[PDB]
Amino acid sequence: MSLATVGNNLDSRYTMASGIRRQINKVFPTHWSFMLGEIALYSFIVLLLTGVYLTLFFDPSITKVIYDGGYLPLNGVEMSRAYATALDISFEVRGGLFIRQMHHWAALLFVVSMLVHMLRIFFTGAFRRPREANWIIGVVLIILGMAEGFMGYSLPDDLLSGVGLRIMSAIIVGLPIIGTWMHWLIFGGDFPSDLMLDRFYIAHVLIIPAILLGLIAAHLALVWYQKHTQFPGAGRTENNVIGIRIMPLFAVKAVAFGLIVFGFLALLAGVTTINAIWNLGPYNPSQVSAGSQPDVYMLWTDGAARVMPAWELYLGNYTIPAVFWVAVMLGILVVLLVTYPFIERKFTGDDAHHNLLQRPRDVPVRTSLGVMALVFYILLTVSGGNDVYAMQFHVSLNAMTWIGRIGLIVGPAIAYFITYRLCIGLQRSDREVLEHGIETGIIKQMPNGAFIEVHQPLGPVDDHGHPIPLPYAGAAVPKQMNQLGYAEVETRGGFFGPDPEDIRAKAKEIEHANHIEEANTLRALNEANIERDK
Amino acid sequence: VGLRIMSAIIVGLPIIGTWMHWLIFGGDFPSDLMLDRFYIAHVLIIPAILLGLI
Amino acid sequence: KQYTTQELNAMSNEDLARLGTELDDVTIAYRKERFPIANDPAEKRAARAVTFWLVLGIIGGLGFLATYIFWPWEYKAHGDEGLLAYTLYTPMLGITSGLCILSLGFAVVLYVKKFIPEEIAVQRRHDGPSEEVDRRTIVALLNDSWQTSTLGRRKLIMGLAGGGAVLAGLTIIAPMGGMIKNPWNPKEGPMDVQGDGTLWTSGWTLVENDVKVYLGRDTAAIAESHTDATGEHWSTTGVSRLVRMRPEDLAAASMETVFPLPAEMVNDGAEYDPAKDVYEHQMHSVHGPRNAVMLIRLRTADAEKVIEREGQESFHYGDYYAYSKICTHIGCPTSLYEAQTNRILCPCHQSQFDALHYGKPVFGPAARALPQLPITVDEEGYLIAAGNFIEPLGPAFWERKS
Amino acid sequence: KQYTTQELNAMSNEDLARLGTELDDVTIAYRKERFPIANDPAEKRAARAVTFWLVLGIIGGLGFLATYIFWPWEYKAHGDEGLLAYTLYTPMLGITSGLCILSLGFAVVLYVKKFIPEEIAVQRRHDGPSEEVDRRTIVALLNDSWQTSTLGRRKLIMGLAGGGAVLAGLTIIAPMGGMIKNPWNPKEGPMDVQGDGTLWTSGWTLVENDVKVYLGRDTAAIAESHTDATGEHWSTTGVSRLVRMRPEDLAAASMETVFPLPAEMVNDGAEYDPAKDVYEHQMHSVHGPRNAVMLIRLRTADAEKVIEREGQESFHYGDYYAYSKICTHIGCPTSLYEAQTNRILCPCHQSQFDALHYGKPVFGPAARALPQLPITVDEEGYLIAAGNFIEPLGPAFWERKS
Ligand code: HEM
Ligand code: HEM
Ligand code: FES
Ligand code: FES
Repeated sequence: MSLATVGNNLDSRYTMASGIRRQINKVFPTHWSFMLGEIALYSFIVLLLTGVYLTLFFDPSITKVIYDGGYLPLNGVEMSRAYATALDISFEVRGGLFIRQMHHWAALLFVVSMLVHMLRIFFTGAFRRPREANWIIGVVLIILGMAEGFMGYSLPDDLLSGVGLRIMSAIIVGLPIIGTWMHWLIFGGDFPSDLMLDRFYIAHVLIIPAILLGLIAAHLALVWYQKHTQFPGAGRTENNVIGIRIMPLFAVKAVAFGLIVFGFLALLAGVTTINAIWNLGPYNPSQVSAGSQPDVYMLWTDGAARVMPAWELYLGNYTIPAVFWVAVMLGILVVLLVTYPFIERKFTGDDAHHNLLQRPRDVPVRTSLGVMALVFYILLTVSGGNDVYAMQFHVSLNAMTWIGRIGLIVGPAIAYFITYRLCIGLQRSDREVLEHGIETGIIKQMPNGAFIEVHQPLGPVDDHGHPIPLPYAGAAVPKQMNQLGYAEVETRGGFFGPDPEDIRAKAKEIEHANHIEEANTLRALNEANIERDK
Repeated sequence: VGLRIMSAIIVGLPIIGTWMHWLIFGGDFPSDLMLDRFYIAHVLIIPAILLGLI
Repeated sequence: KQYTTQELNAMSNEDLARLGTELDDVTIAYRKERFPIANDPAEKRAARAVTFWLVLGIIGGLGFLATYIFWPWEYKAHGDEGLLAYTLYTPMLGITSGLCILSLGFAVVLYVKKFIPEEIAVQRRHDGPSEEVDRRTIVALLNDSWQTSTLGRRKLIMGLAGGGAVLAGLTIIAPMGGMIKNPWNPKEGPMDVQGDGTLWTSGWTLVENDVKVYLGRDTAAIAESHTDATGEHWSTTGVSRLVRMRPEDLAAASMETVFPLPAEMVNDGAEYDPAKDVYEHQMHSVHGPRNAVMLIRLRTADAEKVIEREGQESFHYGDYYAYSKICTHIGCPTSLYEAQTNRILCPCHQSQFDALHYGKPVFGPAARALPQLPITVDEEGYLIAAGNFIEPLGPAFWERKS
Repeated sequence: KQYTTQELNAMSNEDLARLGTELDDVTIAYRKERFPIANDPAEKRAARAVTFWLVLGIIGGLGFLATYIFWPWEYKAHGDEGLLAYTLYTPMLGITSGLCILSLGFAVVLYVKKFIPEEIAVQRRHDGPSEEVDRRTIVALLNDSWQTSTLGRRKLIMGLAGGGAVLAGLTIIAPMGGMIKNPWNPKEGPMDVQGDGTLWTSGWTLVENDVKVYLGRDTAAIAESHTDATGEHWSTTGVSRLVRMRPEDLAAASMETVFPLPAEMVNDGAEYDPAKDVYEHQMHSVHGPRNAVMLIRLRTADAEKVIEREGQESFHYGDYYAYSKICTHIGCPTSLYEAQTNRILCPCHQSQFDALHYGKPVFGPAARALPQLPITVDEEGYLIAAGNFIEPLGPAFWERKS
């Protein structure tokens, strides 16, 4: 076939035969955690493309028009050109509503996917040496992704977006030397300003996407260069990777998971409404709603402003407003996240070149601090959303603010305590299995009447008839007998009937032969590791 | 006037000229969505492609 | 090592695959076919399972194209027939779009699961500190370039060139000073119904012994359409959004947001000219950032227990008080006037201002009382601003005294 | 090969540089210091030559910062004092900015020229067809993956999956059909002074037995400012850009561009109301793409030798002819009426239309005559369009007959 001619013509010119061989043969581990990041990547792809489709219709201008579009309930209402063009996307373009909702849902999925991916990186310990650079890059990404998404939903100039813009401007003006100067620099004047929405539009469609794309490219390139970490397991060492090659069996799975995420987004974009701007009306600074919170990924920085106890300083001709302290708090919160691996180094007392991951149970301090930060962030989030929470679940609004205040101290401590003790209990169960074997659950009575539970050893048994303890290795310990194969089906066939018996027996024989062959190869690989380590 | 020339050349193509013009400009020339499509084409699309190809 | 072509011509394809994997330090320590048996029914079952999702994806995508093209999609009001189709257009097309892509993904996942072999590929790492040769000669080359170039002996050239470098950076950065603006300039106009830009001013500043400014209520009037042989066009020539108000229009325990309405831009009442277009300026006054004020009429029983602020003694006009609607924390409109508790509430971060204790905060992030507007009735019986705010309204900034 | 650390610890730095270069197949076949002599004056000369441009760049960059910050930069009219500074602001700052960066570049060029050694580095290439092993095992791996995966035996799965792939592409592409619009819809309005969107219509289409449409001349009126205690704002309530015209306003051999002016949007003459804002619609009629027409008054001597087009016999009104101003080639305004040669000329690509031979082209890319507008005086003595264009004006499109 002419495919060989194409390949020949390519390689005779570019000599890629050595390199692409090395690329296709790279090995990637197959844990389920290790494609959370791919979700964020796929969401970013969708964010790009749907965004580019929205720009052929959106007009980022704060100057007014008397609306005369397809949405009849606002004919004659004087509105910003931004809001009018967003409405024309929603109503006058075939399927523009579908697209706009997909863009928004993709933004939410993108941010939460980054959050969960970062949680995996934090708990499993993958940020450690040499990979802390990917942490410093990645934290910047999850900051900018929020910064972008915020100004992304600020653009339509509806009533719910402009209040968040008002909040941002009023926070900037309050800074204790340069606030007025920084505000006049950013907005080009007092708020609302003529040049405001175009600066934010270009910041949203060109600048921050360009930076995110560059940083994501560098991130993935670094992950590819220094190969992926892995969990401890049979035959795994600090100096090797066990998994599947990037093709055929991994690239197709990446394509398939891309398809799944893509289609999931296209479903939820048509089936759930998001940001129904047409019933919010255009922005004017005199109007506000009871539930006027920012997007979900910004609710934490709303909740901070809700829980600060109004401490304000007056110094003669000057004043530090009460909102400077939430800026300090949120900055400290961001600094701690940004610089984490080094404050981990200074107290952990090690600088080793780790390539194997820690199970979160085996590192109770870090996982306890992670759950502590999770409850802190969640209390900030729900305090941001407490207006809705109190309205729906009928808890007094003052009680919600005080729950946020006192909880941001107390609840983290309770989280740390419970998380630490639970982790210790988990690893105690692991040791109990490794030194006594699995508890099958089969209870038998001896002739003496003693009730005994037969335990099924994993390692060899002493001549007294009891297991010899194994050393814990960091790999997961099986805790039941269905996880050793002992509940697998003996019958073969589909629904409504069996396979013929000859096929049945031969298939089961081949299955068991493979099951012992893979055990043998992993066992020999582990023994080779022992020999090669001395 | 150059924009007028471009639109009038597009409309003259011997099957799809009117359709291609209405696609590109969103209607008859001058159109409300014209300058924003060209703005985003100028600041984002073609710079992105030129940067990638370079 | 260094394989000749003869041996490669004598080498089998699976052996060549082994050689290719081994050349990159990857060993396929396990690889087994999914269906070894020839007449195995399980292969038929797997093929059926994959093809089911494939045909589901085919019909899903065809259904998408049909729904996108043919399904009614234009807006329908509440009372219109065919509202059902319009309110299912986006949901139906998205449902089937997602079904198409999701089922194609499911089909590919099942194909890789049931058909492609299992694999355990092991690859060695080459990371950590570099080999001692490369990392010692790379410092040799760099030092050699730095010293065969004689910069390190020449201090004056280096200093002047560093000066030129910082100068180049600074001049590349000074056009970035086009954005820098002085916040305290009056933006080159006498004064507007939105002030002069600076944070010290608002619309009500026009009452600084210059202009008569009524308290204008918002009528929320839209533009009005007019159509004839020339075509449909919208007109604001006969309407006015802001309107004056007499003191008998509020009842006790009532609220209304009022805006500054200079006497020049009033087109209501006995003066109503049907052909005077004042709508643009009135709307331009509504959209001022810092000029919406809550006018509150209290009960007599509650007006007894008011505490006046030092210097704001005579601002009220009987039952009527007039506070600024802009919150003193971050500047959201406060706007939640509890009629019995008499607490003005801000929905953004739950500040509570006691309307009876001169608008002093009682809960939430706010630290400072709402400024108060003096008001009085005019010669004709409408309500007017009897003065300017004595205190800078809005959020606090660094140079704001107190 | 495979150097131990002991030898590298015994190896000299220049030898290490040689080893590093050789490890990448690059040989420095020539490298000589620029100034071997110790007390050489040439080194002093080179240092002076570099430092001269460096100080020039320093003063250039300082001059840029001074000019950017302190030089007057705001607009000055023709009669204003200080016009010189404003008209030198950008030139002065750019002059010194370019001097700064250019002199820094010159300094670096001279430094590399006179100080850094000369070099002749030779490097071998590794390109062209790949080595026979790599390129034979890379086809082994690919074929092995393709055949251990069993796609090539399964035709039905491949066909259905290719169907699903094209279906996924098509549904990812159908929202791109939001842009597609039918060019021949009337854009949902009765009719405007700009037509109904379609290329078959213009403003003058309103004369299709519906509306009285005058030939309106452009007065080029700006909006008028008005300032008082409320502030300066611009008004168009008392002005009108389009104005009617009597037949005695042109002289012989004269031209004027006229636009469609429906009777409803006229605010001139005896009907002039100082408080009727018609400016927006009139300007909305001026900016119609295809409704500017050249009204030409000829000499009597030249009106004798006119050739009328079949069907356009009675369109003129005496000396007055009225052609469409939009060129029939690509649609630039023609607008260059030669008063003696009587050739209407288009500046874009030099089409020439004979105004006497019913506007037929005589030179340039144009192939088709300018359409003609029938005109007649009304009851009051102004000029009105007595009908609609019988021929589609503007550039030709595919479905335009002739
Ligand atoms: C849009 C943002 C991001 C994208 C697209 C992305 C993508 C990826 C992908 C695909 C991987 C490999 C597969 C996997 O680990 O699941 C990965 C690994 C990694 N990510 Fe991210 N990520 C993002 C954000 C972050 C964040 C927020 C952090 C941490 C603060 C981070 C730190 C890391 C590190 C350290 C690794 C390598 C860990 C290892 O090798 O085991 N990344 N990233
Ligand atoms: C090529 C990059 C992008 C482009 C061109 C783009 C374009 C746009 C445009 C024009 C709008 C406003 C128009 C509308 O409301 O439909 C918008 C809104 C929005 N953008 Fe983007 N965007 C891009 C990337 C992103 C990213 C990376 C995120 C998230 C981190 C994001 C999140 C949002 C959100 C949440 C909205 C509001 C949607 C709505 O209110 O309907 N966008 N985008
Ligand atoms: S804006 Fe009012 S409490 Fe914050
Ligand atoms: S536009 Fe008139 S000659 Fe081309």
